[PDB]
Amino acid sequence: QPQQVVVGVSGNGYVTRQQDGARITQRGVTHWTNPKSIVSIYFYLHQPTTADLSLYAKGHSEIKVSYGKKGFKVNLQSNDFTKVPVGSIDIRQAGYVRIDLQGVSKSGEGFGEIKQLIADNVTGKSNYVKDFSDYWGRRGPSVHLGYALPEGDTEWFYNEITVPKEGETMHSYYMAAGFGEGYFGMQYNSPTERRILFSVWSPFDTQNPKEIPDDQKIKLLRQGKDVHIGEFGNEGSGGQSYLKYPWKAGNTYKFLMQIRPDGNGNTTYTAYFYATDEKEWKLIASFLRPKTNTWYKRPHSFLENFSPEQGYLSREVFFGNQWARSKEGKWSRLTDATFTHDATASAQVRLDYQGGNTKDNRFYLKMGGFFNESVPMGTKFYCKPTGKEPEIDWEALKQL
Ligand SMILES: [Cl-]
Repeated sequence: QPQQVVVGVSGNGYVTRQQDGARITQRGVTHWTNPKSIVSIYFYLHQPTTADLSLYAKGHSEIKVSYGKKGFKVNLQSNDFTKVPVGSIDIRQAGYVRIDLQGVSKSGEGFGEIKQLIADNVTGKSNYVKDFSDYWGRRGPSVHLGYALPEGDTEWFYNEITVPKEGETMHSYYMAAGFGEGYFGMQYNSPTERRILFSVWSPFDTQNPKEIPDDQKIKLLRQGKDVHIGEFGNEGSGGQSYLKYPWKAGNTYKFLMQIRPDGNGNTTYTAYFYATDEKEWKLIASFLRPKTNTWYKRPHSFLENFSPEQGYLSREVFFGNQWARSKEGKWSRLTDATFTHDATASAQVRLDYQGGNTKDNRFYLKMGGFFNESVPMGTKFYCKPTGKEPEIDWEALKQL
C-alpha cells in the first residue's frame, strides 16, 4: 500500500548554493534571505514510484521547488507551520531523490521556515536521517580500509595518499596510516589551513586528558620543526600533533609510521610525512604510550566528513603502494584490504558509502554526496604486489 514519508529538514537538508543566505538549524530552514541560495533535501527510495510532495512550512513568500528539471511555484502564506502541497513527481529509478528549494519573492525579511518535506502516496521503502542524530546524520558515513599484515612483527607501515580534485572537500579528514592506538593523516581545514595530524590515545579511559595519571599520559619524545603539540579529549583522550602544510589535490603524499615496543612496558609511535611539493620528509612527532607493549597492529585508512554542512558533497581518496617493514628489517607489499563503514551507515540512515579498486592498482574510499552505489561491511579488495619499495634515509629521519 502507498504510505507517507516525512523527511526532516534538520537531518536531510543542506544549503547547497550561497551558504550565508539560508541556514539549516534544529528546526530546519531558517535565516532564509538570499534568492540565489539553494536548499537541497535528500532521501533514498528503493523502487520507482510517484509521490505527492508537500512542505511543512511557514512564511509569506513565493518559492520554487524543483525535482531535476521539473519546477513548482509555491506560495507560503502562514504565521504558523502548515502543510503546503507542492505537486507530484515521478521517481523513475531507485536511488537518492534530491528536492531543491529557492526563494523567488518575499513580503518581509525572509522566504520562510521549512521544517519537513512530506511525500505522500509513496510505494516502497525509503532511507534517510530519522530517529537518529541530525549532527551525525548530516556528517554522513565514514568509511575505512584495513590492510592485512604479514605474519610476524611489523615495525613500519608506509602508505601513499592522493586526493583527486573531485575528491577534495573542505572539512574532510583523509586518514592515511592508522594503527591500533591512533591516527595519522591529513585534513582540509579552511581556505587558509591544512593540517598533517598525528594522534595517539592514552590507555587511560577518560574524556578529559587532564584526568589522566601522570604515568599514563602520552609523552612527547620528539617534535618536528613547526609542529604544534597538545592534548585532546571528548573522544577518549591523548596526545596530538599537527603540522600546517598546504597539501595539493592530485599530488601523492607519503605517510610513514613506526610503532616499536621498548621492552620496558611502553611503546613508541613516530610519524613522518613526505612533503612531496618540497621533496623532503618531515617529522611530525614521536610519542610514548605507557602501559603498552605492541608492534604495529591494525594498519588502516579512513575517510571522514567532520562538517554537517558538507554532507551533501562527496569526498574521495586513493591509497596506493602499501608496505610493511618487519622488526627484522624486511619490506613486504600489502595486497589485501577490508572495507568497513561507521555506525551511521550501519543505522541505514545514509547509504552514500563506498570503497574499492581503482584502475591503477590502488584502493579508494568515497562517501557523502548522495550517490547510489554502496559497498557492504567487510567487503574484501585486493591489489597486485607491485610498486616501488620504499627507500628511506633512516639516519636522516632520526635527526629531524
Ligand atoms: Cl596550510
